[PDB]
Amino acid sequence: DIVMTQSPASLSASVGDTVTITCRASEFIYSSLTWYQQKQGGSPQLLVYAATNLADAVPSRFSGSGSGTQFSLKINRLQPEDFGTYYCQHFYGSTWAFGGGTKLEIKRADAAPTVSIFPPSSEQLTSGGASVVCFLNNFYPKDINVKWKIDGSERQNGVLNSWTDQDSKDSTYSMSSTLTLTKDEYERHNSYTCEATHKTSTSPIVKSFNRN
Amino acid sequence: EVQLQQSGAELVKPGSSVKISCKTSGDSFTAYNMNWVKQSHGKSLEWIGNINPYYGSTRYNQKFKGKATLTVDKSSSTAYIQLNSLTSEDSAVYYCAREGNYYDGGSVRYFDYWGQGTTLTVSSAKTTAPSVYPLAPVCGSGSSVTLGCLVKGYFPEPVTLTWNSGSLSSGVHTFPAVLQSDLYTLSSSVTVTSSTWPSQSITCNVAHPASSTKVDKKIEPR
Amino acid sequence: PIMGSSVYITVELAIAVLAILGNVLVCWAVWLNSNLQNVTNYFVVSLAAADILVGVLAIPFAITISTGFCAACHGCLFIACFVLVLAQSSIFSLLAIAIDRYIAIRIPLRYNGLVTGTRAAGIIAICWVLSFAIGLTPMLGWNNCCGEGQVACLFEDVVPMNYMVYFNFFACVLVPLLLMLGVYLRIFLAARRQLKQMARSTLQKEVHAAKSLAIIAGLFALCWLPLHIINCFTFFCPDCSHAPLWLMYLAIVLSHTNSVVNPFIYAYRIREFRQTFRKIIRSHVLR
Ligand SMILES: CCn1c(=O)c2c(nc(/C=C/c3ccc(OC)c(OC)c3)n2C)n(CC)c1=O
Ligand SMILES: [Cl-]
Ligand SMILES: [K+]
Repeated sequence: DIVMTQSPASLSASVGDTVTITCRASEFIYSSLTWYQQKQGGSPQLLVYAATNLADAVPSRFSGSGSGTQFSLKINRLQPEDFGTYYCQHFYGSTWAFGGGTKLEIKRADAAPTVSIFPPSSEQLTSGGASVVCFLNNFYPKDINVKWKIDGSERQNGVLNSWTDQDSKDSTYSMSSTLTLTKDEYERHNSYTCEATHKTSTSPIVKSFNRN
Repeated sequence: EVQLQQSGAELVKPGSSVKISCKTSGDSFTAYNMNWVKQSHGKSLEWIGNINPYYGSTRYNQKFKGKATLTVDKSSSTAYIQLNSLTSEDSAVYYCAREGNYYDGGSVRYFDYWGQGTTLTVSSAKTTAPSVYPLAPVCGSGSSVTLGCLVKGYFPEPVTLTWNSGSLSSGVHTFPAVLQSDLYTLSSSVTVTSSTWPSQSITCNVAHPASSTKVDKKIEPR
Repeated sequence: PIMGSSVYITVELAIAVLAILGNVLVCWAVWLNSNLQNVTNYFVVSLAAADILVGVLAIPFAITISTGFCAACHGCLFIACFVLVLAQSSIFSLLAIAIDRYIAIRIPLRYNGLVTGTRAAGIIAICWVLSFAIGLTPMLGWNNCCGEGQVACLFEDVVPMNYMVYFNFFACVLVPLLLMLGVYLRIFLAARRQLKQMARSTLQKEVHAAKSLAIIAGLFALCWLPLHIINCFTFFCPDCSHAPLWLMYLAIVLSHTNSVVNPFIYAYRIREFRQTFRKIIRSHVLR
């Protein structure tokens, strides 16, 4: 079955600048390729059909191009509304596929994360669980990495992560990391540390606590 | 303008089956193929298959042959899809979409109109209520202080987590549910000027409508 | 007559080879590209299929007939009359396209139910049979019958003129051609009205395509009409100087010309063909 290759997976841009997205077919599909737009919690909207044809009510600032294996969609003059995920899809032969998709995002000045660590609630200790929590808030760009450390020794085991999307206010990201151990085992070690490496800071930003 | 109206969210046991509706309206249902599309992991988009509603003939993607089953009821203008031996890999949003078609020398082909989509959630987990843990900072300088809430081990989604009954709104980040084993976990943070706490009360309000529960934990200094 | 004869004999074979290459490239393009395998195009093949055999057979026939060679009358008529069966299966295809395009654009919503692969194939098969019946009825017994068992073959002597004007022209060419006209006129004028007040974008696009296939039909008529209109004067007015041989040879060739243009129009007007023509020339000849 023909594989589509969409690039870039992600791309950030300010309102009112020009952008292009690429779709490669693993076989010659001539002009049989459609572009679609998906906003948060919406269905795909048909954007371009037949490689080069604007769907009705799509603004003229949108336009697709190409033939055979290489097709690009160009969005001329970005508007607030244009941010969202974009997919290509072929319609050659009897069995079709899509691209990986392309999250168009808002670009803003680099921001370093506000790291905050939390020991386990007495509530939770009481119930025989121990969860240590780390909040990395209001950072750009989205690329970040988080090590957990118990008495200096790294822990990979039972750590669960979550990510927000671009804050509607300041276009930043945020992230939550929850290290979870048996209460018995939380009692053995005495130092818990959350070690976050981002672009904005060359040495990793560290936050920690001791059971005093 | 064809109007596609799908069925509502389903929640079914592994091994079970499930039949999602797509009611077309205000155009010829039998004039054009009705396709299905699976959006999985929030980004990935697969083509499941299509049906020619006139002839009731089906073309399936190999992947979904022996999972998906495209039926059609012509009288009502309703396209169905049935999914069998459901496993957790099946949990995704499924869309019906109408395939436009004309001749310019070739057969032109595009999904022009799409349903609102339908959430299938497959789990053998039992309806379970959250443990809500308060997160206060370490004992012992920031201009603004950050406090947390941890909602551990509930099923199914969703919950509603608000601060001081919604009144406290600025400075809040509430994070997507991640599966912890077969249950769910979620977290929320809130930041406020140093003198706002512990000076003023601040409470984490969690509603789990699936277990008709409600829990308010006040963040208290350790 | 060593000089004048010769320009004809070449201009003919020139055209004969264009018709083989231009229309093999059509037929290849369809075999290759799925996007081209649709009902409308199976008829554009049945047309290419024919305009091919004009080059391979009809023109050689038209050249040996040119001389006035000797043959038995029945084995002679076949050479004379094989161009006629092809001319026929051209008009059947040209019409089948025009009606396919009527349905698709006037009654879009029922096109799916109505037009299908299987039916197109059967229609094509039926027409080819009629095409043979209509093409060589003079073989059936409506004919006009050096060496003692032979006959000097000249078209206008073995094929009867009343068959040529009534049953071939009026009946089998002028009628389908007219009601082709009726059909395209209704599509375009309907659309002109329909576009002005109101998928708007989609109609334009499937129309544009029709204008293309319509222009094919246009040229068929332009190419054949002169020759048929001569067959009328030659017959209906015997109190008229019979059209001279230079004007005769012109319209004989003008007709053969029609088997060449079809592929050039597909290229100059229709992207999906142009792209498949390009890709065949690029990948298979240039590599
Ligand atoms: C079916 C369509 N059609 C025709 O209708 C047709 C024709 N050749 C002639 C005529 C040939 C001809 C006429 C007068 C001549 O000399 C007085 C003559 O001698 C060369 C040939 N006609 C009328 N050919 C060529 C095969 C033809 O295809
Ligand atoms: Cl009508
Ligand atoms: K459209």
